[PDB]
Amino acid sequence: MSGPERITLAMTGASGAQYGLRLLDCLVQEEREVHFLISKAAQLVMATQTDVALPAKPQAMQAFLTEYCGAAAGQIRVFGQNDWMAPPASGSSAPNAMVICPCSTGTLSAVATGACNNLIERAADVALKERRPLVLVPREAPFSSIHLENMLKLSNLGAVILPAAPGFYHQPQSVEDLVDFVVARILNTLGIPQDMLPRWGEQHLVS
Amino acid sequence: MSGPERITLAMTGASGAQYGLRLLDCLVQEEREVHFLISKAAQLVMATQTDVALPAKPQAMQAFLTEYCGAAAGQIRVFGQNDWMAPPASGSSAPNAMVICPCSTGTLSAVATGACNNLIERAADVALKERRPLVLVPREAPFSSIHLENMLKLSNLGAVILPAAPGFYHQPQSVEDLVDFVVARILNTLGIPQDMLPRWGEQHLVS
Amino acid sequence: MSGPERITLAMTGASGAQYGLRLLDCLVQEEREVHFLISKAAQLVMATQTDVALPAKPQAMQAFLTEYCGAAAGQIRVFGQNDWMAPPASGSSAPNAMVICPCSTGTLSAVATGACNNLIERAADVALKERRPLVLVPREAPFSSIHLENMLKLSNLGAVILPAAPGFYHQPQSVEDLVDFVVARILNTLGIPQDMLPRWGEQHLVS
Amino acid sequence: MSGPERITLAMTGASGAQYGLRLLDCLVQEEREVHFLISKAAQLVMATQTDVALPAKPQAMQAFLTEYCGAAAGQIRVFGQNDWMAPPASGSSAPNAMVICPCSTGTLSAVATGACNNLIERAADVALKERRPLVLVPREAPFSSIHLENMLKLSNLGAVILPAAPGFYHQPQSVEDLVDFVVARILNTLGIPQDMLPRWGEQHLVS
Amino acid sequence: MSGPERITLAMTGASGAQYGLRLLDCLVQEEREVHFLISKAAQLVMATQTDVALPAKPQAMQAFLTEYCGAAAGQIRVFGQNDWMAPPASGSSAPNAMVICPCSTGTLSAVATGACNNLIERAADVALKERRPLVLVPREAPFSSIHLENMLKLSNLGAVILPAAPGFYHQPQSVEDLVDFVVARILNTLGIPQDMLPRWGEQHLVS
Amino acid sequence: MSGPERITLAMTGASGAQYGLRLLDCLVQEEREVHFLISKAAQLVMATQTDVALPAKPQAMQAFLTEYCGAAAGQIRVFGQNDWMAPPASGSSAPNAMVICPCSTGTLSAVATGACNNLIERAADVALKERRPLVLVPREAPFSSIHLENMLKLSNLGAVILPAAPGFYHQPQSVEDLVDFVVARILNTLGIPQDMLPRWGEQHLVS
Amino acid sequence: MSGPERITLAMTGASGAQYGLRLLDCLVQEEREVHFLISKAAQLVMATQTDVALPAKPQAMQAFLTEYCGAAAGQIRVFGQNDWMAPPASGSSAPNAMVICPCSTGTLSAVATGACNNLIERAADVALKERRPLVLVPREAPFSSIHLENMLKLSNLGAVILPAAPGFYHQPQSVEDLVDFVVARILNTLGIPQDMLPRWGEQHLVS
Amino acid sequence: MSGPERITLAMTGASGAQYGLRLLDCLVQEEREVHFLISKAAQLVMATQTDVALPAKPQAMQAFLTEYCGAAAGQIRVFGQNDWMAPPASGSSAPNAMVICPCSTGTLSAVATGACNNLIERAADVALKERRPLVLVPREAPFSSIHLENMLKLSNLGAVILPAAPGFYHQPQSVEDLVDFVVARILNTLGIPQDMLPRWGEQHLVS
Ligand SMILES: CC(C)=CCN1c2cc(C)c(C)cc2N(C[C@H](O)[C@H](O)[C@H](O)COP(=O)(O)O)c2[nH]c(=O)[nH]c(=O)c21
Ligand SMILES: CC(C)=CCN1c2cc(C)c(C)cc2N(C[C@H](O)[C@H](O)[C@H](O)COP(=O)(O)O)c2[nH]c(=O)[nH]c(=O)c21
Ligand SMILES: CC(C)=CCN1c2cc(C)c(C)cc2N(C[C@H](O)[C@H](O)[C@H](O)COP(=O)(O)O)c2[nH]c(=O)[nH]c(=O)c21
Ligand SMILES: CC(C)=CCN1c2cc(C)c(C)cc2N(C[C@H](O)[C@H](O)[C@H](O)COP(=O)(O)O)c2[nH]c(=O)[nH]c(=O)c21
Ligand SMILES: CC(C)=CCN1c2cc(C)c(C)cc2N(C[C@H](O)[C@H](O)[C@H](O)COP(=O)(O)O)c2[nH]c(=O)[nH]c(=O)c21
Ligand SMILES: CC(C)=CCN1c2cc(C)c(C)cc2N(C[C@H](O)[C@H](O)[C@H](O)COP(=O)(O)O)c2[nH]c(=O)[nH]c(=O)c21
Ligand SMILES: CC(C)=CCN1c2cc(C)c(C)cc2N(C[C@H](O)[C@H](O)[C@H](O)COP(=O)(O)O)c2[nH]c(=O)[nH]c(=O)c21
Ligand SMILES: CC(C)=CCN1c2cc(C)c(C)cc2N(C[C@H](O)[C@H](O)[C@H](O)COP(=O)(O)O)c2[nH]c(=O)[nH]c(=O)c21
Ligand SMILES: [K+]
Ligand SMILES: [K+]
Ligand SMILES: [K+]
Ligand SMILES: [K+]
Ligand SMILES: [K+]
Ligand SMILES: [K+]
Ligand SMILES: [K+]
Ligand SMILES: [K+]
Repeated sequence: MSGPERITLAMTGASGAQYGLRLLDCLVQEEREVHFLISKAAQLVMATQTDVALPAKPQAMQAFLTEYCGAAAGQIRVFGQNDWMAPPASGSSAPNAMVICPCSTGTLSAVATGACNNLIERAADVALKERRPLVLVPREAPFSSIHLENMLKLSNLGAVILPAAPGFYHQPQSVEDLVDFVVARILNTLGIPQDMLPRWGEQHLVS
Repeated sequence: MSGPERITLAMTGASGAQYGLRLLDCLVQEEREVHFLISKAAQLVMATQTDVALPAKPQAMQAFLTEYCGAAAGQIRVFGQNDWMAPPASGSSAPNAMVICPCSTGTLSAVATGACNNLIERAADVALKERRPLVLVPREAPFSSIHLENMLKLSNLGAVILPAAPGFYHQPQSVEDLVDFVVARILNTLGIPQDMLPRWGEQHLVS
Repeated sequence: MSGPERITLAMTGASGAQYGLRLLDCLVQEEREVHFLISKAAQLVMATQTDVALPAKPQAMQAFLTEYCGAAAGQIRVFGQNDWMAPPASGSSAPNAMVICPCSTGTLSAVATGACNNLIERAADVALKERRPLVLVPREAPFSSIHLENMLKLSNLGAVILPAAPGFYHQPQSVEDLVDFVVARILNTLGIPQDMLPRWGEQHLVS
Repeated sequence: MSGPERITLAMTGASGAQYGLRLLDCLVQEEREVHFLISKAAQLVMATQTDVALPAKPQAMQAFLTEYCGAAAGQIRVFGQNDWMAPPASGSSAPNAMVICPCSTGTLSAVATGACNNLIERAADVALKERRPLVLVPREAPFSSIHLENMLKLSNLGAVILPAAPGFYHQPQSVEDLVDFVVARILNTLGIPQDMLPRWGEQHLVS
Repeated sequence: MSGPERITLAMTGASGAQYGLRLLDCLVQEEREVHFLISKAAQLVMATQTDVALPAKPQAMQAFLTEYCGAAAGQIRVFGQNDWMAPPASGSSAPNAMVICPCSTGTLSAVATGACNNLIERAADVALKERRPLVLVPREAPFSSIHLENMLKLSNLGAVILPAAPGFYHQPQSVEDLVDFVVARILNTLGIPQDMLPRWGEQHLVS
Repeated sequence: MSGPERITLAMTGASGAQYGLRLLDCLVQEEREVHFLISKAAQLVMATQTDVALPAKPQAMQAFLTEYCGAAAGQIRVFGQNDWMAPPASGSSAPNAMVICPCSTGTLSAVATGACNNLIERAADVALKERRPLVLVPREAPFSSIHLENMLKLSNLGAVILPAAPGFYHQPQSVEDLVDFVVARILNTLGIPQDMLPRWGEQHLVS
Repeated sequence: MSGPERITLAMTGASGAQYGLRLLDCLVQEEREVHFLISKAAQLVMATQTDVALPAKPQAMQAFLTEYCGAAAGQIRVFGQNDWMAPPASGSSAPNAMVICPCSTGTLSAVATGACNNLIERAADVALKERRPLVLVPREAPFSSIHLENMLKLSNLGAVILPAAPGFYHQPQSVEDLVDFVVARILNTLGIPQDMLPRWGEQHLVS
Repeated sequence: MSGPERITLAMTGASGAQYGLRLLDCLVQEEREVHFLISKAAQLVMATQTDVALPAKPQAMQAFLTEYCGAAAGQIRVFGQNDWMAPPASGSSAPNAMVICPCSTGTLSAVATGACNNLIERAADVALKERRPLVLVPREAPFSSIHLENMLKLSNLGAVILPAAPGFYHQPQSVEDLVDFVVARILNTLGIPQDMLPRWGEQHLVS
């Protein structure tokens, strides 16, 4: 299989829960193991901007998402915000790629500064120290210079800053086509197969 | 009237022509005067990703857009890429706000470095030196550190970096609702009235 | 009216609650709408260093302050520390000026880094990204280089760093005259009329 | 009226007294109130490079300039170099815009470093801390890296660096036409009406 | 005795002469030797904002202050602004701590840049090169980025930036209680005993 | 002969063609060899702001300028914008000094960044790498921080930033006297004799 | 003749007047023209640390030094601290090399920041902008980081920082031999012949 | 006793061996314990520029210096350049102050970069990490920007950069008086009593 076997998928409190849920579903379809984390503010976002009724507590959540995505048993793990027992808290864990989708400006700040307030922030601190893939998907506008400085510091280290800024080059017709464009770019960054967005110019031999 | 009387609207070669066209229409409806500029690459984008058949030459373009938006006569000016006779080339021009929507990574580079290759880039060079409003709407993903450094330099000067990264908090149902979200944010940045996106929490008195 | 119609007034845990309360009263007298936020540590400060018995919960607080200042109904809103439903959480809100008076070194840190831990910090993150007025009133001594770096970053962006450092040039006779000096400077920064501190030299024509 | 009601006009010891005198006259014609300051070295410049015999002491100066410009009584104030009683010494003064025209390299240095040696330098220190308009008009060549660093620091804060570098695009025929070009640019920066330099391209609708 | 035997106390032209005079009195009561310097602008401040009629010339000043504080003979020295014969001009002097209370923004600038215009500025230049204690007590608001950069540079070297920003945690009832709070903090920084401000929490054993 | 035997004189699209033409004439009178380059935008400037009808193509241009200045045969070479065969394209060329007079903000940008878009920009890239004299004569106002950063980078390398900012100390009576002042400063920078501007103070022995 | 024909020699208030006087004598013996400037504090140094009774006023000074060095008539000019009529005030002056020997930390500060307080500081500002030789001879110990930063900025521009730090490699036997070592190094920096310090290793062919 | 009980005195290959030998003698007279290190190049300097015939090997050296200074038995230790067994190699050693007198530009480089090539360089690396006093006495002229950057980095950390730049304010009559001035400044930096240089102004009470 190309790309990582295990992804840590963290959802934080930016207005684009759609992207995290779509990504989780694609990752499940590509038979990857997902370690799923969600912040308190992301729960509010999902409750108010989606028609997904996500249970509050990690075990009920894990059962709900497993059902929602058609996952295999144990394919989606769910860890709470202070569960230091969980793999992402230590670099001695098995190698994961980590994606924060969507990434609030507060989580972006914490990763840039090393705050490690909760398991999402510590998981990203660990990704960085271990040189493991770390992809952040901010959704904010405008971006202030505070935001941009935090993104630049992290980009210069090797994190991938992938804004929820979908393109219009594959004839999008729906909200879902725009969500899929961003998800397709994430999966391309991770090295995981996807067929939602064609390979640009793959047919073009000359001119 | 609140906000600027004249907007310089430049469209460059990023994959989000939809946003520039929607903005142009809203600006026309709010009875503003638009000085409209478009790059060669933006013409290709519009030809391949929209169903707008925009004429090539400035006078035919001006007539086409005037018809497309229901504008008044002389309300939309069109200037070509080397028309140094046009108002945006000099700071002795009447005060405009400038928006580059969408803003390619190449145009973002040129504005950050002061390249002044064409009238769009010189117009933004002039906005900056005159302390006039300058809003850039990039659409790219990932953003590299090259992109982020150019955005940060310009943000620190006072330009507004407003990524085409629409939010999901007003129940979007279509591609057009996502385009309108970004346009609404642009108009809010400019200080121009809009009714596509409500004022968050305007009704909420306590809790 | 000169100056802003709505002020977001945040009180945080520095030893100068007197200044926030006096400002709130002046803003009420100038018929402005105040969106009032207070941190947990600021509640402790007010309980221990003032003779104001402020209720804990936002609705009781709102009623208490309305009475304390002689405000009109709905003139003072109160929002809790995780009330993301409130206007200051989103840049799509109506335009406010924001003042953090007093501004603890922890809140100053969070604004400088973009931490967005609570509604005060996110409100200031939003002020910055929207280019809306942001005034911070620190009260600490010494200022360490950590403090000074955070103040400088924010000043360079455009925030106003206004230390609770009153002057002695208008013959102060009481603690209240010193509190009013600082409040008068805040209101001058905001562009709001005040008659506590004369205009220096307004009578002086020559020498 | 558009633009500021009161301008602090400081003249310092660069070789372009012509520009300060012309500006003072235009400001008087536009019915603004001018708080006029001049350095010791600027007095030497004016005595040696102009045919204006300016009296030395502030009251005689004030009478002379009032006559020279046809000003109204009290329209031009004159303050000496250590007159800390004067409005520009304190940010509690009424809001002025400040222009240093011409701005010597020594005054540029002092403003950049915060030296506050005299009332001109303190007035600019106050403009900066209050976020009031500050325009510097250097006249030097070459500009060394010392000069350029001081200009850049101040530009990045928000001061306007407007070199006495007139353009040739409005058919200048005399020394006075070149002086007026620079003055027209200053007044445009301040937002004050002027009819010496047309609005570039105002007639041009297309091409 | 704890703390330094000799303090160089410089008063400069910020609006807080009260703090310098109170400090001088406390230092006298703690039987320290004070080398007292005052700027021209500080003399104006003291004449206009206090009821202390300080003589102009150093010997008459020295006699006046000796009387004002109840000092012993030779306990207070006074040196003029160009008295390079005085101890603070050379690092070969006996070890002093230096406090600039209050510290104008101009003196802060000069110390940060090394200007050495007068004996106060050279005395602080010498403190720094000798690694002797240097405490600056600014009183200004807002602080601009010029001010903040100068404070940060000096803080990073090891100077103590102690703003005249008194706290409200010891139940202040008068102007004098606020002045004493700042003075108490200065003396704590210097390591000199004081009983105006208790040791916070000294009684608190647990919770 | 003092100063360089060959000057590369590049004219770019800033509003001060007068200075480049006057310099070219003085260089011809001092029997130097000039390698003359002009940009497309500079041709527009010269056509609209002067009464010089300069032919478009390099050979006709060369004949025209030779006649205009009274030059000797082969004394003025003209090279087109993509003529990489010309000496300034390679550092293996004979040693020239280079002057860009006037220097647009776009050419200033390109030299600062190393863009090498055309022969002028590559010629300056080569001057820098070879440590050959490079003088830039910008004419713009205001100078933005973009402009100032590009000027500072180049000044710090060793380029001379000489703004078209003439002085008034030699009693100028006409537009030509102001043009000559700037040209005289250029020639002084190059080390080439000139008698338009006296040596300041050459007669003054004491006081 | 090798090296410059005219030297501007400025003496400022550091404890090494011996070096400036010795240099002045050597420059006179090498038949150079010296434009001699001295600060107020340097006069105090020379009065207290040497047996040279230097007259106060420029004309009497000029006569005294001419006699002291055996100079030719007009070979030494003397200019006062505000004599802007003198050649060093303008870059349009004839080309000089400038040496500040000794260079106080205050003069070093002023040159680094561009303060231009007096003719010495402006003369060095002009040397820098004209790319003329500028040699500073500090005498201080320790050097603080303020001193070192100012020296580094100026060194990076191209000034020569030549500390009064004589070496012991030519068998010094007296105070004068140490003074001559430093003077010999200055003259070597300037390119002026000297026979006080041999050329190291000039005889050594191998090993 | 005031000041440190043990000094690590390192001599490196700059031309001022006189200062290290004089310091060693003064330290011996003040009954301190000296851990003495010398580089290979410093041995050459001492052999060629002094009349001290220092033995090559550490034990013979130790006996020679003990005799030369009249030291007590065990008062001077000598350690070779690779003697990692010696106290200065480890921060677990007893607390020393370290002086590198004279400090070559190569040793200054190594300390600034952390090279730790030999025991002198490691000893200074250890002083820094332990926050123990570190004084460097360079003797070079000019100082290049390489030298100045290394000095500034180390000064900013807390090392004392004390150039062998003696002053002339105590009437020096011989080479030895200049050597003693520098040594006196070193001892003052260390806090060790000395009577070679009086306390400046200690007698001066007023003026
Ligand atoms: C407010 C409105 C209507 C839009 C903003 N949107 C958002 C929606 C909702 C419905 C909530 C609730 C919160 C936001 N925020 C703010 C954000 O969650 C917080 O700053 C928060 O402290 C983040 O903590 P975490 O990093 O998730 O631990 C937030 N943050 C952000 O970076 N991007 C967003 O789109 C939005
Ligand atoms: C390629 C494809 C399929 C997607 C990228 N998209 C884009 C679409 C199309 C259909 C074209 C043609 C070009 C782009 N580009 C590249 C871009 O236009 C260029 O770098 C170009 O030189 C820009 O010049 P201007 O600044 O407009 O003068 C570009 N640039 C960018 O910043 N964002 C984009 O979305 C896209
Ligand atoms: C301790 C004493 C006696 C004085 C300090 N004073 C203060 C008084 C009291 C009585 C309390 C309780 C707390 C402080 N603090 C510390 C401060 O509140 C905290 O660091 C805190 O986490 C701030 O969080 P917020 O930003 O308000 O969310 C604090 N912070 C600060 O910046 N300035 C202060 O004056 C004081
Ligand atoms: C010398 C000659 C012939 C030309 C330079 N010109 C000038 C002319 C005259 C005729 C005088 C007298 C002085 C100058 N200066 C220098 C300048 O005034 C000073 O450095 C001075 O200390 C400035 O203090 P201020 O900032 O005014 O308080 C100066 N400074 C500057 O920045 N630009 C100039 O054009 C000139
Ligand atoms: C103006 C008014 C009403 C308030 C400002 N206040 C002040 C009061 C008075 C009554 C005087 C006269 C001067 C000030 N200043 C300005 C200041 O003294 C100067 O910039 C000055 O050149 C300082 O030089 P020194 O550093 O003392 O040598 C000054 N500077 C500053 O840093 N803080 C202040 O509070 C005030
Ligand atoms: C617009 C008007 C009325 C005034 C500005 N003036 C100017 C006049 C004219 C009449 C033209 C046509 C162009 C300018 N420009 C802009 C400039 O030429 C361009 O940015 C351009 O791309 C430069 O490319 P080059 O570096 O020459 O290759 C330009 N650029 C600049 O740096 N300074 C100027 O004075 C002016
Ligand atoms: C104090 C004593 C005993 C030694 C210090 N020495 C010196 C001696 C004398 C006998 C005087 C009087 C002054 C000094 N100074 C200080 C210095 O002159 C000043 O800071 C001053 O303002 C300099 O202004 P200028 O740059 O000359 O315009 C000064 N400055 C400096 O950089 N190096 C020195 O050696 C000394
Ligand atoms: C050459 C001559 C005649 C004068 C220079 N003087 C010196 C004298 C002698 C007589 C010798 C032999 C060497 C120097 N040096 C160079 C220096 O010792 C070296 O760069 C060397 O590698 C230093 O290594 P260490 O740091 O001691 O381990 C050196 N280095 C330096 O920083 N200052 C000096 O004064 C001198
Ligand atoms: K959480
Ligand atoms: K184009
Ligand atoms: K809280
Ligand atoms: K003055
Ligand atoms: K003074
Ligand atoms: K071209
Ligand atoms: K002087
Ligand atoms: K060695």
